[PDB]
Amino acid sequence: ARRKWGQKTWSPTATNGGAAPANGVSAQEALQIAYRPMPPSQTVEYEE
Amino acid sequence: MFLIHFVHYKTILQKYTFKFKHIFLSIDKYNSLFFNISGILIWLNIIHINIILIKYSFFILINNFEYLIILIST
Repeated sequence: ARRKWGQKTWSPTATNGGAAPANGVSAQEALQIAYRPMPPSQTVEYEE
Repeated sequence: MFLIHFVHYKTILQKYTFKFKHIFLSIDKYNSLFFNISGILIWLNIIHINIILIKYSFFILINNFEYLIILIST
């Protein structure tokens, strides 16, 4: 899509703590924040 | 003209001077917040860094003072 200056398209809420839940984030929710969709041609991943 | 070949009796020794890094001291005394971190996600528009240590439950702190900084479980 392409955006216009001054015109925004409203989107519904997920109703889970807002965009960032201040009360906390579980392990399975933070697993998706962990393996966030970075472009893999320019991404290095590492675990120990 | 030159009649004699003479050398000087006083023998000089060249003082060998050299600068080496022999002492290793450093004044480590800062005033800053230091955190226990189970995850840190640094998002600036050029480089994104995601460092995750696993847990059952996390928290979230978010700093937008300089660049987006997301801290999991403080």
